[PDB]
Amino acid sequence: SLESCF
Amino acid sequence: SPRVVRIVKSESGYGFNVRGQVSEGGQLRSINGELYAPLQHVSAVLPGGAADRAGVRKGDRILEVNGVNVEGATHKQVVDLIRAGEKELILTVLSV
Repeated sequence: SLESCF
Repeated sequence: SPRVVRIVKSESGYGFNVRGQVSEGGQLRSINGELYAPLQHVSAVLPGGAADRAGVRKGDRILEVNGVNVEGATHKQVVDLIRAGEKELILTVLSV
């Protein structure tokens, strides 16, 4: 699984 | 119950993170007693940021991004949709 920032 | 949230970019951007699967589709998972294909979810919310102020909470599951269904979506599809708008984001989320 992957995490991204916004 | 799903709800729609509108978030306006601030200086700290939108102030939330999204975590989920790389691939498309996959095994169904029950969210609040309802079956869905895999859903990306909100993994962090910046306190005092735009998403926090708009009512987004950690653990929220993302059903739609800017009116586009992202049930079973790849992480990339959801990232690209969140960045589609220049300063506004509309999410359909399911809180847990």
